[PDB]
Amino acid sequence: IPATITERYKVGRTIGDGNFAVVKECVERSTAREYALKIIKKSKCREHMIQNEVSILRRVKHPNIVLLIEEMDVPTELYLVMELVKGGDLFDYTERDASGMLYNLASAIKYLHSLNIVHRDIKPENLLVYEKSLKLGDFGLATIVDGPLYTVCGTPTYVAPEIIAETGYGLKVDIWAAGVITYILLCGFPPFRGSQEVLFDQILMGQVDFPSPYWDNVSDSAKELITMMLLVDVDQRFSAVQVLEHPWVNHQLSVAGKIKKHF
Ligand SMILES: CCN1C(=O)c2ccccc2N(C)c2nc(Nc3ccc(N4CCN(C)CC4)cc3OC)ncc21
Repeated sequence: IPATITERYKVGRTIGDGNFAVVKECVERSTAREYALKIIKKSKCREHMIQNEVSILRRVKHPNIVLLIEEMDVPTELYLVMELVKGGDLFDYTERDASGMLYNLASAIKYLHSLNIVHRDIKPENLLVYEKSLKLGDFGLATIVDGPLYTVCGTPTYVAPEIIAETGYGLKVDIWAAGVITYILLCGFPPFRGSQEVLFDQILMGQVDFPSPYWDNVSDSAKELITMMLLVDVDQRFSAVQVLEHPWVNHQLSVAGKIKKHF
């Protein structure tokens, strides 16, 4: 850790240990304010999968997206001081609670889409909870849409069918991932479960089903919203605006004791 960081910040324990970065909690010495420190290891050769994610982060300012406070660039790694969300991810209850979560998620997705940004890795692990409100994070896979995209990326559970097809995709792959998440929030398991290729062939059909007994006491409005969010026809599929105008975003759920089993 370089002296430039420690002069102003006090790095602490590790709260995020992915394969692509390290996150730690830290305190600004001047103001005794908590923040998060993202440490991104650079390639041993002296670069654009890091710079791009930073270029994205300098443009995003929304109450439902983890905020970039400041950045320090160093030869071996790049240090990002970001806002700290102390609640944990989506894993860490009612249709009323879940509907507010999609509202936060769709407000972020709507904001990003106005800047032609596609997140391409929206999943529960990348959604953080303030004590509830959600905040979207990890813009490593985000990119600006200037044309159809053909790169297959993201965790296969939340990947849209047109990504699997490799025919071209765009801004509406984030609505699909949000639909899968909302589906999970209501019953605790994913719409397409598979049995590696079986999952891909299942998603490509796009048969969203609400089985019994889990989906019996969930409103038809949520079913209608989820079905419109998970439409294989991209043109028909809902936009972030269409999701936010839906009445379900504007009854206890037996969901936890099954999220721990499936994930
Ligand atoms: C650099 C900014 N940032 C992201 O960009 C970010 C984006 C996506 C995912 C994780 C991120 N990291 C790690 C972030 N994680 C958090 N918060 C957070 C999270 C988890 C925990 N625990 C750790 C201990 N185990 C046992 C329970 C959970 C504790 C946390 O805060 C105290 N606030 C901001 C993040």
